[PDB]
Amino acid sequence: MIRLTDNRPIGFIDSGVGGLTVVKEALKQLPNENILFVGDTARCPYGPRPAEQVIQYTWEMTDYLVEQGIKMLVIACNTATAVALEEIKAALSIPVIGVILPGTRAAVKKTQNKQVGIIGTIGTVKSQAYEKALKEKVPELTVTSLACPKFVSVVESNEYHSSVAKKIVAETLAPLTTKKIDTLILGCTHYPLLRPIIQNVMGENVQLIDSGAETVGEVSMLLDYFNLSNSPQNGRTLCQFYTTGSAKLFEEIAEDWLGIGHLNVEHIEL
Amino acid sequence: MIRLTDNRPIGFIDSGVGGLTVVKEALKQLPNENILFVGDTARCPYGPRPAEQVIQYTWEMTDYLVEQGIKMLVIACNTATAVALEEIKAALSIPVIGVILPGTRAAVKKTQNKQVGIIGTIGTVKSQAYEKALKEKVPELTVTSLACPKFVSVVESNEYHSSVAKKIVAETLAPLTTKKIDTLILGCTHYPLLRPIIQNVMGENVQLIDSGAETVGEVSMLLDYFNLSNSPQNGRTLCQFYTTGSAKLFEEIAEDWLGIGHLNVEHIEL
Repeated sequence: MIRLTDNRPIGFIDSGVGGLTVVKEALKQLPNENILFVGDTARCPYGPRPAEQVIQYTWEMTDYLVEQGIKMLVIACNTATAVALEEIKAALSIPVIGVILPGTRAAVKKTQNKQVGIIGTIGTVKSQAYEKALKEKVPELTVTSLACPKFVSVVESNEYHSSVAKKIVAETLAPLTTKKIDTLILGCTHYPLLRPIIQNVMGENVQLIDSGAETVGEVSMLLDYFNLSNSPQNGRTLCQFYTTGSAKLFEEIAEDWLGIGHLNVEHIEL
Repeated sequence: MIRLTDNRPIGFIDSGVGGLTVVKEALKQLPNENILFVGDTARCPYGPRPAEQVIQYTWEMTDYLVEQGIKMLVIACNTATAVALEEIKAALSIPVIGVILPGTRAAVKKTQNKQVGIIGTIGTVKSQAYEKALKEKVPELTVTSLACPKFVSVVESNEYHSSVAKKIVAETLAPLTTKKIDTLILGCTHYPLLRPIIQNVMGENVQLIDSGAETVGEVSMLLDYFNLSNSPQNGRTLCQFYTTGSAKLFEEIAEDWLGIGHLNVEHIEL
């Protein structure tokens, strides 16, 4: 019946730059939606931090984007999703999405032999978040969780296509290549930049699940569910990035990863 | 974080028996969810009826299932979705899904040449609901909407595999086979029973979109979004059907279509 046209932007918050791959996926899947992104690089990383800190910082980014006018919020980083999602979703009047369940859901659907693997930071791996989510859905799954300590470093240093990269990924993932895993979740939003190498090392038979891409898939449905879609007549007119840290290092990374035109990046304070 | 186990059933309401294909899809995609279904055959069809009537009758089925304990509602018929969805979704505290947007979303994603077709009852076709939804998303689409007057009759008479069926479908769809359509929406929940014939007549290049199946896809996501999933430990323990009409004709049809064991069907009054 009554379809509303809402041109307000969709908000994305992240501890650092990993969330840029979620934005890249949103630009592609939701060509008509406006985007606002905040990366708290001045306080990154969030992993080693206490829950209280992470929640406070996540609320500061949330409050900031809500005041900027967002109609929906995407928490684009595993750490924040894990610790702040439920509290923020319950408190806000707008839809709030995380980056753990969508990927889990996708893996459960893609797996044929029930041999599922997930890679991410040691923090993500040790939290057992993916293993728990996977098994809460299909307990017969054999889940292999592997931390990849230097992957984030490679990507953030913009060397995700270098020889150092291929060596780091090959060695790190070696033990995973011998468990008959047919589905591997990229449990860190920095990882899509290493996808080609990861795919080559895992082999063509292994299906790679991009958590961010799957999260953007859910967003698409929620836009229809909540009647919050923008119209194609309007199209995307706004894409603004905010960082609490060096706006220069950010715009540098962002333009490389998104591989598109000039990006609007602004330094802010929270 | 905190995942709740909710074994309450998912409710499905429909004017007649077409909604059984949505239930069939739910049984397959959501093996751990309990199901409650109501078919108002005693007042079917809803199409030729005024909006006031359709809304009143849809509210009676809704009220009935809510009192039976549902945690989520699926309006499995185009007519009811078209006229009552928004009012009921806004009034209830539980999630409510319809069978028009999910299929539209799926078609927009599947189409390659932007030549989209949709078949359904003359009521559905004349409402222009699918055309509007499709073009509100991608205005460059060339949408061909075709009413298939006797399809419902064939399916409800349990002759969806007969010679009469193949003749009716072949003749009815003929004009559609010459428009370079690569995606066809089955805009009537009775139609999945005719899928094999429809596919053969359209050709292997045409992608068929099952609206109900896509709707069940959205349900899967909403269960995670709203933290309403049942656990695999519980599994599906309940599947009850209610009809305001002949429980005999119903159980007869239901068992044939679902092609499974004995079904629990009960005659009720609204």
